[PDB]
Amino acid sequence: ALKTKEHLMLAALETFYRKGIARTSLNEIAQAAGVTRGALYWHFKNKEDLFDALFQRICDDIENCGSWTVFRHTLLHFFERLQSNDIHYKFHNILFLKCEHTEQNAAVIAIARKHQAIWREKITAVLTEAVENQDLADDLDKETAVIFIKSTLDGLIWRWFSSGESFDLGKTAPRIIGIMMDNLENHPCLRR
Amino acid sequence: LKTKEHLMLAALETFYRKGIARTSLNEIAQAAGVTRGALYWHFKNKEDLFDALFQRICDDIENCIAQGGSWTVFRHTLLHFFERLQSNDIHYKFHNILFLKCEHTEQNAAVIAIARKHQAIWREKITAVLTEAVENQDLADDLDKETAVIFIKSTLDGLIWRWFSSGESFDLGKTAPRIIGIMMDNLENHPCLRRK
Repeated sequence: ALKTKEHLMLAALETFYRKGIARTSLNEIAQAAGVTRGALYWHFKNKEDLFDALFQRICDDIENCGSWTVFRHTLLHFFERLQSNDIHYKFHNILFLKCEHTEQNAAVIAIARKHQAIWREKITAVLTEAVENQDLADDLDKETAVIFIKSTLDGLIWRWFSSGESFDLGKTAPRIIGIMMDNLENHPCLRR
Repeated sequence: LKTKEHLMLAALETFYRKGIARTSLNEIAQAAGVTRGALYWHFKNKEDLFDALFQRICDDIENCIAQGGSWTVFRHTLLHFFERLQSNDIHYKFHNILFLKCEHTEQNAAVIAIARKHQAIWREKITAVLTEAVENQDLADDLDKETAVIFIKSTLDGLIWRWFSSGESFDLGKTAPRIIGIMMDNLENHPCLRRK
């Protein structure tokens, strides 16, 4: 039963990746899945639900893989998987490059915003554990730190996709991550 | 030419409302209050209007950099970029369009090609700032210039993306100077940005 839901969302992933989210229709997804519109509707009422499910599959894969070191490993595995996992590659390609913030995509954008809030809470908890464990300074500005972490990671992703993958992500990401973590631990501009 | 600028801002406003892919030349002409023939005389297609907007953005930046040491000027230029991103409607709308309303589809392939040309321009300009800073001994002689440019663009693009994509939910005036100061400290001191 989970295989029928998976076939439809992967057909959605393929159509989104080719046409973008705004121009993708339910009929195209159903056609690409080789199913009827009614069969698609049985599992997913709309593009929002397909995109949201894609978000959950990405987050499930990440979570199914001390605390400050695990975070570092998680960031490194994330960028490796962007190069080796076709679903993670295409999903983030869609999110950053094929998902325009227009009124037409408002409900898809609302789903994306819900997942940004979730990443925010997960990073904030990582920082909290690192502070109590003395991996980070007691006067760390956690709010600025979260913005800093997300901006660093988003910049590398956006830059990699928008450049047409014109630089080696396997060599670049550990260096970007290493500088980021050094800044979080030591740079005074990230303190209250 | 004031007739050309009227057309470019009609394109900017329509791009900002509808996105680049869904905008048609007729809508731009209509919004500018001119005929399709009048528009085509100055701009053959959406790409060239987008290209002209890119140039106005670059002209604005260069006519302000024209106002000690080039490395300190670079700091000011970066700070001024994010300030006008928040205070100048043309710079706000254009970069909003670029990051959030310009999807990388086959339909937009020609627009994307224009953007790629201007990324190459920014890359060359950042490389020249880096070359000057090394020659002025503001940056180490063994700076990895290739990684540093990628590093600079990634830091700045990430902040812009984050600000727009979050719905401007944090204070850019207070956040960008911290980000810039850290970025420039890393370029000056961090060993990961060295060739060795």
